Amino acid sequence: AVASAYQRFEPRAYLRNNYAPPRGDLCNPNGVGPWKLRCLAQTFATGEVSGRTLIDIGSGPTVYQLLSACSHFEDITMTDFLEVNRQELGRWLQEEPGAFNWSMYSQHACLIEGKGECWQDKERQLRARVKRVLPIDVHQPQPLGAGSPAPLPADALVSAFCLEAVSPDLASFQRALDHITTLLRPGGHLLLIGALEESWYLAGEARLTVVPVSEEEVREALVRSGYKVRDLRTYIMPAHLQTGVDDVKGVFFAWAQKVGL
Ligand SMILES: Nc1ncnc2c1ncn2[C@@H]1O[C@H](CSCC[C@H](N)C(=O)O)[C@@H](O)[C@H]1O
Ligand SMILES: Clc1ccc2c(c1Cl)CNCCC2
Repeated sequence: AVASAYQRFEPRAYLRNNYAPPRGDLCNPNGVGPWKLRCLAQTFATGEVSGRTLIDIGSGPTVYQLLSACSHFEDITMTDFLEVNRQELGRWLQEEPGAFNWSMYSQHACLIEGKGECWQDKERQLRARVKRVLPIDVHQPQPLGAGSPAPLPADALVSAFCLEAVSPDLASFQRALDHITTLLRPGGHLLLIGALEESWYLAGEARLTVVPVSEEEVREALVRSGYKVRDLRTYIMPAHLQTGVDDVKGVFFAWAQKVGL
């Protein structure tokens, strides 16, 4: 019942604790930012993750997870439990007042994708291909929605730092993976990112309990959920990026594919 803890969840403080210097300074290439962006880039660049519809589970108030993704899917669905986040996403989608500045990220995305595109173009392609920001709950068998405006089955899935942060144990985690997995077509791809062996992280007045997980657990889970792991990489949190906003030890990136058998 973590749900009660997220109610105090402050998006502005969250973003600040994870997407501002030092973690949000994409200048140094040995950072979390460059790494996550690079994993995403390299994956889609293989051109094996392609389709029409794509869904991002547990978007929170961030967009970086779709900068490279938007290029390959015309219909995109952002999601998240807290409306405060859904609202925060909007301010950025609609270029509204005081939205969060994702420039540094957009630029580094264009830098890495090396397609020569400028960030405004990419940011515009994202805002364009993002259709709706739908409320979601990974704990429901039919993940938030009985008859959602979201095209199902989505041709692809993307989740960053969600599962481990809304599940109290490795069990709910599996159940949570199973759940969202139902939205993914039988050959669809899943790009999952998460915290490795972390157990808590601040976000303003709120204090979230998370499930410390390992690469092998994450793997076994993807498998035990019906996926065929294609790539599973792990970033180890450097010292300078270990502030007091959480206790993450490292970060994982998984390119999973729903077995078509
Ligand atoms: N039951 C639930 N189902 C889905 N998302 C949930 C949830 N409970 C909380 N969340 C959302 O899970 C997110 C974890 S934070 C990760 C945010 C974003 N992906 C970025 O990469 O950082 C929060 O935005 C929180 O609101
Ligand atoms: Cl870089 C980066 C980005 C997002 C998140 C973390 C890290 Cl380490 C881990 N701390 C908890 C919030 C999720």
